[PDB]
Amino acid sequence: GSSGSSGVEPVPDTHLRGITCLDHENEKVNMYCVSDDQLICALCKLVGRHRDHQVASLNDRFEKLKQTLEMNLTNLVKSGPSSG
Ligand SMILES: [Zn+2]
Ligand SMILES: [Zn+2]
Repeated sequence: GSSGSSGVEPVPDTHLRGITCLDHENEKVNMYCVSDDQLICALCKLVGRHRDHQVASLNDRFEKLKQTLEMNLTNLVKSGPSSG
C-alpha cells in the first residue's frame, strides 16, 4: 500500500472583474430565470432549484454543445492541534 497526507489552501481573493452566481461563486451567470426573475447560471438550471424552470438563454450561438461527466475528486480534512 501507500500513505499520503495534505492540507488545503485558502481561496484566492477574487477581483471585481467578473460577476459570478450567488449560489455558485464559480459559474458566470449565463442565463436568466423568468418566473423567478433572477439571473442564474448553468448549474442553477442543471440541478439548481431551477430544474424545470423557464429560462431565456442569453448566448444566441450555443456554446456548450456536448456534455459529459467529469471525474470526481476525493480528499480529506480534519482540524488538529495548534499553538501561538
Ligand atoms: Zn448558479
Ligand atoms: Zn427559476
